[PDB]
Amino acid sequence: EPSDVFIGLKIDQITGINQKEENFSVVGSLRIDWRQPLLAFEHAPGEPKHRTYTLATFLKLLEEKQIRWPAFTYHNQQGRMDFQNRLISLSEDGTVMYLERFTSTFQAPAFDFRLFPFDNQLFFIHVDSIFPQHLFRFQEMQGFSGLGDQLGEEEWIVTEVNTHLTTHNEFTKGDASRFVLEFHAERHLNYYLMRILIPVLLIITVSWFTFFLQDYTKRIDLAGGNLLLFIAFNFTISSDLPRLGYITLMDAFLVGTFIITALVVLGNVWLRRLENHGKQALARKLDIYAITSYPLAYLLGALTLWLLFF
Amino acid sequence: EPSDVFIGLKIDQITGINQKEENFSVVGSLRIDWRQPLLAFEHAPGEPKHRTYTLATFLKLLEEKQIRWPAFTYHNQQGRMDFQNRLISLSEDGTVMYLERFTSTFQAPAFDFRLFPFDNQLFFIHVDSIFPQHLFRFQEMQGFSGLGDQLGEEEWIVTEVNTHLTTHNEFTKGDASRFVLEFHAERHLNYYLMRILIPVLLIITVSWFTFFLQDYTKRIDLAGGNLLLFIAFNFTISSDLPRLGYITLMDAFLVGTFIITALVVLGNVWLRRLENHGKQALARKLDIYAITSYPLAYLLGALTLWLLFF
Amino acid sequence: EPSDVFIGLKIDQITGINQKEENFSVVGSLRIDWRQPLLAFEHAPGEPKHRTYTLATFLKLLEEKQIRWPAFTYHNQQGRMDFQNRLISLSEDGTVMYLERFTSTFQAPAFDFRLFPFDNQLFFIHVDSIFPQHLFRFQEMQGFSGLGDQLGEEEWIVTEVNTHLTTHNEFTKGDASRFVLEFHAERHLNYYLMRILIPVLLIITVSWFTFFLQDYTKRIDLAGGNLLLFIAFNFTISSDLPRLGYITLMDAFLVGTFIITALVVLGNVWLRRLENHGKQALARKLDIYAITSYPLAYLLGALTLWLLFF
Amino acid sequence: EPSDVFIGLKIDQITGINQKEENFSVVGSLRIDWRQPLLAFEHAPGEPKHRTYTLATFLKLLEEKQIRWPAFTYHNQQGRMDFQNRLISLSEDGTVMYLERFTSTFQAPAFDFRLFPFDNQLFFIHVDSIFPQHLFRFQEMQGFSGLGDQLGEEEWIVTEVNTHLTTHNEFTKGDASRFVLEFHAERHLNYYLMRILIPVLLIITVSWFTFFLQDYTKRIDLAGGNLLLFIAFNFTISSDLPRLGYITLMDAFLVGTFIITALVVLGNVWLRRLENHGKQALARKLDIYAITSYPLAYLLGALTLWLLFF
Amino acid sequence: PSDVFIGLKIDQITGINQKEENFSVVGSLRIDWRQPLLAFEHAPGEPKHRTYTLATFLKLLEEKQIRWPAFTYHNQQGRMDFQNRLISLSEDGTVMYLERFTSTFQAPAFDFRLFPFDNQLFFIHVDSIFPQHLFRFQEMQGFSGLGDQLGEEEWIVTEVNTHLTTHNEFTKGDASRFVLEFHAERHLNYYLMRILIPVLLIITVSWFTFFLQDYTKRIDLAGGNLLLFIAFNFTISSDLPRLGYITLMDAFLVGTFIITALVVLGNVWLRRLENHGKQALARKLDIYAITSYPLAYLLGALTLWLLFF
Ligand SMILES: CCCCCCCCCO[C@@H]1O[C@H](CO)[C@@H](O)[C@H](O)[C@H]1O
Ligand SMILES: CCCCCCCCCO[C@@H]1O[C@H](CO)[C@@H](O)[C@H](O)[C@H]1O
Ligand SMILES: CCCCCCCCCO[C@@H]1O[C@H](CO)[C@@H](O)[C@H](O)[C@H]1O
Ligand SMILES: CCCCCCCCCO[C@@H]1O[C@H](CO)[C@@H](O)[C@H](O)[C@H]1O
Ligand SMILES: CCCCCCCCCO[C@@H]1O[C@H](CO)[C@@H](O)[C@H](O)[C@H]1O
Ligand SMILES: [Ba+2]
Ligand SMILES: [Zn+2]
Repeated sequence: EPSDVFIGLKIDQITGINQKEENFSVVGSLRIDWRQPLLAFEHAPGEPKHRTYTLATFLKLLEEKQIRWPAFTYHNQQGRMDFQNRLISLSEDGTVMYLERFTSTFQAPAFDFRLFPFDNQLFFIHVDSIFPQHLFRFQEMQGFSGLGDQLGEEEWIVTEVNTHLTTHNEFTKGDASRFVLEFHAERHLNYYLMRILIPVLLIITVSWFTFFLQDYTKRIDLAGGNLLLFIAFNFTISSDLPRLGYITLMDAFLVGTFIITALVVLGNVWLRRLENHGKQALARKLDIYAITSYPLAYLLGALTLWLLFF
Repeated sequence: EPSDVFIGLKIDQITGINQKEENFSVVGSLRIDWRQPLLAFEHAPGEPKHRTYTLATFLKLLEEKQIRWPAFTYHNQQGRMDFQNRLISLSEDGTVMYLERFTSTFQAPAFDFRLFPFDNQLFFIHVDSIFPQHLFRFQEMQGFSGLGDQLGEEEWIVTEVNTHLTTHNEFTKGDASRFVLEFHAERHLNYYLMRILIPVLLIITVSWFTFFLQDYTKRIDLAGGNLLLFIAFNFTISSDLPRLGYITLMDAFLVGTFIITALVVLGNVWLRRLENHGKQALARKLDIYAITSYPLAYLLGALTLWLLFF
Repeated sequence: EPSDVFIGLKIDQITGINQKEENFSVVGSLRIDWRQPLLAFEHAPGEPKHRTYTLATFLKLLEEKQIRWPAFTYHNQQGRMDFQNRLISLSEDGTVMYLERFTSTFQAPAFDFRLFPFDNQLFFIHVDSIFPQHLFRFQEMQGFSGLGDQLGEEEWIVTEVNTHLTTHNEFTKGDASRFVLEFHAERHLNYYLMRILIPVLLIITVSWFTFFLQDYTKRIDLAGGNLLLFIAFNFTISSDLPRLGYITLMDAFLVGTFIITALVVLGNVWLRRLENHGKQALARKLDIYAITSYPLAYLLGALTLWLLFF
Repeated sequence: EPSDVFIGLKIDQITGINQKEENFSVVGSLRIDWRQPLLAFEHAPGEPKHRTYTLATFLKLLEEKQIRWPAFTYHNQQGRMDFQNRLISLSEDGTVMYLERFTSTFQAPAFDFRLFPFDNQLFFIHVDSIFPQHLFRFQEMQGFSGLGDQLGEEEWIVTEVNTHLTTHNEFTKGDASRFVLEFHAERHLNYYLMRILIPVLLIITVSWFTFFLQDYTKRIDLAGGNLLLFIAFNFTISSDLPRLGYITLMDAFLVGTFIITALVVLGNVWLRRLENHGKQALARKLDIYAITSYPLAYLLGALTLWLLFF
Repeated sequence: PSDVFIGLKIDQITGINQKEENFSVVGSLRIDWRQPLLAFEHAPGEPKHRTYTLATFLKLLEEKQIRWPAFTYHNQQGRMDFQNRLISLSEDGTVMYLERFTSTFQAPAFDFRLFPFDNQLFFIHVDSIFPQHLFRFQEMQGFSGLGDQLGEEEWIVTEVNTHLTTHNEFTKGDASRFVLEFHAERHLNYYLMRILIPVLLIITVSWFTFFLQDYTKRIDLAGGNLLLFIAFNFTISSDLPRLGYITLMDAFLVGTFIITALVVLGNVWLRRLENHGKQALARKLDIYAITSYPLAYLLGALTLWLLFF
């Protein structure tokens, strides 16, 4: 028969979410409760009912007693797992109580940037049993798992936390236990608002003010430089994300500003071409269309993305 | 009955405060005094009264003697704790004297940037007992804890240091001991003064000098470029802080310079529109308002933030 | 006679491909099946048929029993290999079942950037036996090796995976076993399209629009600044790659835009020289060649690279 | 009575001096000579007179023999100390000869940037005895300590090296031994000359050449842009240093160039105001003061800092 | 003294960091050392070669009261990440040791005076802690050198050498030192494509505009060119340490500053002539201004080439 292994995982801290590398880093406590009757002991009156062991004088004790421990792996772990505590408390009964306090980076392969910066992402930790379900079965330790109240994350906001059990077939033919701690998080848009939206809108709005000067060459010079600024913002955005094979909402927004700016250059080239061919009165009458085209083009673009993405 | 565990923590160095990641790094010495009568030993005349042990031939000795040690965790620790010394001195009495010399990063979740750069922050180290208060009780080792006199921090300045004891319920149902070393620090404004305030004020002041040239087009070109400079300073500031979900005093200050610059472009567009419509004498008379508006707008903005934040 | 050592390697994650350092990083599981009759054991009825050991109480057991283990090296490994699990399961038969779960960077010396960004690269992991083929022979463990289905890589896309066995002569005179896990990957061009192709083409296209203004000095100023922008893009590209001794397709493309821009400056200098020497009507008639030269030069350049590289 | 512990420290390499973090990194060899009569041994003819031990089979031997070793700490150490060698040679007499070869970062709290880049700094390594002077007394091992002849540092130049012994009271009530290896280093100014002084002087000198063009508007545009360049150099300098609470010689120099540039804008605004009010002949006569003011202002500024700092 | 056979092979050059003057390699260290005291008797059927993990082998040496040839990688920096540390002990007492590692090593031989046309010396120093009366290092033949898949793209190894010398680090008397040395030169393609071609383009296309005959436009052009060169000056400085000496590249950039400064100065003079009603004079002299520019840069190029070669 298989022995129940009680898994508990609690994330105390979110040391950071690195979206360029699609991983996240946490400070967490792993807790296991496992009754092995073979590990039970007799104690004399006055002698302790609970034996405290350092993993691995405990592992050395299991090898001596020829006992198999529920060897597990953090399936989505990355790099070094820095440990704080690896402590065992063994009761008279044979109940092993294990605590693993660590700092570690975990793969975040659920990353979908299609609606960035208005995106919601799934983050998880996979705890897998190396041995199959006929030997060990993972159970949910109640009263433990979840996320703490001082995570330290400022950009992200955790919407919900879940825990569940599933099978995996990594090293075995037969099903093996897998404990899952999942959490969903959405973004605080303040950074994007203050650094990208407000500046891009300002550049567009104050550039439109200069249309009231009625100098077509000055408009052309202005839209030309604006195009370079947007190319620069394009690089600012691209630095936050991986080199994706798909278009983001932000990417569409920037390509949109390129297209409109390109057309602003094209249109004011036409009006100045009229002035150059002795048709200044015509260009001055059409100028109302040039002045009102600019806000309509950006308002048409904004409605196009909002439709294409929502 | 529970055994008193005497906790002492001393920060020798502040290797740095990383406000983007909301953590801090220290070189510290942890000192513990714990009397365990079971660890007492008899010595022969001439033989040593104090046994010196490396943790973990000492831990190996505790496991042998079936003794439980006051297992603790640095609750707000992050990543690897690099140790320099982990030494035990055991007296005939059974008094364990432990010294833990380490370098470590700790979570700084008390970070409030709302008044940045005029902010004061709380930094702490949490030392928690894994075992509850019925087994072990943390006591304040007197004559030890605090901060050193060569911390090596140049930007921050420590205003006060405190030590206190409280309960926690991390791994247990019942209350467990927690030692706290807390310190408050404020910022040296010289960097912000020299690199952000003086340059932003200079750009504004020398830009106003050119109003005395009486060229409205030149003013428009100047305010336009100034707006781009402020957008660049906006990115310079944002690089120092996390991607916060809230507005800082600095953020308000930069948004303020955007608004005024936007209006300077708008106003000088109007004056130049008057000149273009054969009303140069009118624009020249109103020019006194345009020239005196600029300093009043920035002085009105400065009083608005100072009221909105103080 | 030689003993068959069954090698299995599975890449769970591609933590990243760093093309500037020509290496890649993976999370992988190494699996070995090796029957050593000398390690066989007798067990009593009811006692376990499978002994579970931590490498290296298992290594300590081999040294005791004076047995030589199939010592191996990851030949193309770089830096620290962070281990998650190093576990042995020893059957009554003497069948050692070893699992090595690790995170590691590996040298990528197969990097050929000549057709970048339209390049396809070879990535491999070399597992070598330290002892020669007369002692140990590597065999392909079936049902294991390959790449997982949640690699987490966004820019690269794996085209095919292969496993094979070959000889090496690293530390021995005679041939020694080598297990090879190879994979080919091509690039998602979306990043290059959105950040380099679209911006470079936009700068060129909107710059051509201004030719319709018929101001030769303005064209010269525009081409001059465009040349500086391309020099800046040249640095943006160079930051992605190592300091190669050869020319890439991208390098040819940028040098191409330099040459054409240099000639645009040269040509419009000539047309403006005609206007300056009272030959404005001649320069205006030739202007059709100057306006249609620009698109033909870039279209001629594009066909030259496409021929020179394909 | 107390036992003499002979301390020797030799820095082989300066892997770098990081002035932003106020620390330095070295590759060093620590050498200790300590006679413990209790460790003396009898050897049979033919058997070795010197026993070679790995620290810590040697430490395991001390714990067995119930002997206390002169436990020490590198007081100003930071982070991980990567060890190369930790070897003991024990003579028949009981003379322990210890060698500790390591790479480590050390706190540099003596950093005074007030005269940067013409500054001279103190760098030290503190080796402290954990046990007081009644048990162990540190002595200077002669013929060892100092700095090597291939340190590998290119910017800094070591002026002098010193070694001395003092007391500390870190973990004890009574005085405890402290070994000090101190060195003074000054900076090679070539980087600052080539990248900051020559460029800033060039910008100022070639900008003055254009005064001979007699275009006041062109001067205003030039001084305005020069001010932006100095603001950029201001950021270039600030990146090298910590966010100090005090003004450096460099900071004064940059603030100086801001003030003069601000005044150049102010003065040429006045001359152009004269020209605009039909007083061109007056502005042309005064122009000699404007042309000779510029070099006098920068020469007056240079004498002010040189007095204020020397 | 007992002969200790040292062999060192660099499999990979993980990188050369010229700003920190160090280099990083993946290497295999191989030692052959006969200690008769370690010899063993084996029964028929029992193994003739005992395989040990360093340090059950070191634990065996301490037991047998034997001194091992303790060594240090003298020019090593930071952590040496090990892959393999394996011993094979023959019946004879021949210890066969293999040390597979990744490590950074100090490169103190760095001479940037002719950068980017420089050739540098890189080495690894393996020192015996014990003197030559106890242990003597010998060259293990058939092993040492550099591999054929080093993975370095900018540098090209010109030659590899191995030799033995003495050191006096921890002892009064001479102690053995094994040296693996290699010389490497640079692939100039990066400098050509990113620094030479752009700087020459800026200079050449800027000269084209002289044919416009607008002295103010030339002044504005040379002024901005000076700022571009100041920016390239920072681009170059980022690759190297904060040296106390001038490089060929530094001289080249200072050269472009001087010529650009003079271009501003000269066209200020020509425009001063035009402003003082002497346009026909400035137009005749303009041939000297137009032909001065290429001569100044060609004179500068010959000055550096002489001063450095
Ligand atoms: C740029 C946003 C602010 C617009 C307000 C109008 C005043 C002019 C601001 O300077 C402009 O900056 C562009 C970007 O570099 C240049 O291309 C352009 O020639 C220049 O006139
Ligand atoms: C900019 C602060 C200094 C102001 C002093 C007046 C002289 C002109 C300085 O150059 C100006 O720089 C702006 C920013 O890029 C450009 O938009 C603008 O067109 C340009 O004239
Ligand atoms: C630059 C791509 C957009 C071209 C559209 C035409 C309008 C002008 C845009 O500003 C231009 O930017 C160049 C780059 O800095 C300068 O050299 C040039 O003098 C300036 O006029
Ligand atoms: C700038 C140092 C070189 C001065 C030599 C005179 C020629 C003009 C160089 O270009 C100038 O660059 C400034 C900085 O951006 C701009 O503000 C200014 O309007 C522009 O004319
Ligand atoms: C700059 C190399 C290309 C030269 C070709 C001539 C066309 C003009 C290119 O723009 C120029 O860029 C300089 C650098 O910022 C400015 O100083 C200058 O005023 C501006 O006109
Ligand atoms: Ba401009
Ligand atoms: Zn006593």
